[PDB]
Amino acid sequence: ATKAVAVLKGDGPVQGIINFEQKESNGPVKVWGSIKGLTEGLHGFSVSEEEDNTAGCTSAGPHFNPLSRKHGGPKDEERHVGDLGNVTADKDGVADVSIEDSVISLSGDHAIIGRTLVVSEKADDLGKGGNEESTKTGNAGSRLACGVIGIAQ
Ligand code: NA
Ligand code: NA
Ligand SMILES: [Zn+2]
Ligand SMILES: [Zn+2]
Ligand SMILES: [Zn+2]
Ligand SMILES: [Zn+2]
Repeated sequence: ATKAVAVLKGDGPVQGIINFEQKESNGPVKVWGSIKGLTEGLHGFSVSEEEDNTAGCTSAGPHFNPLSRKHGGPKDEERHVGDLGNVTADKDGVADVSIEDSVISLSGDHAIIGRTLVVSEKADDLGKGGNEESTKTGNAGSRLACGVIGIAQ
């Protein structure tokens, strides 16, 4: 199996450690971990295309979209590879991530390793909003924390 870790950091209090695992090179990817420092409620969770400046949040933003699709929720047929929906933070600001995804991969031509994991200020509207921007980013507001998806050491 192949594994990765992203350490999420930003300018504010949001931080977390997110794990990835994929048993077969074309198998589902499991994603898990906790993010703290969030406001209670839904927060957009995505893989950005950025693979150069993956440290800050400044250069991230455009979702990883190697197949030139429109933005959607993770279970939509039409979605970016980087569209991982929302995570939910509880009352004391902790969101637990538990995702199984069929579109991301840690191997091959479009591997998410090296790309930037991002947690955002607001809910991802899953591409169901009333403007073109919904179909690009889901209108999830500012990026609160991000980090490179690195191969596990
Ligand atoms: Na960072
Ligand atoms: Na964009
Ligand atoms: Zn490049
Ligand atoms: Zn770049
Ligand atoms: Zn390609
Ligand atoms: Zn997207």
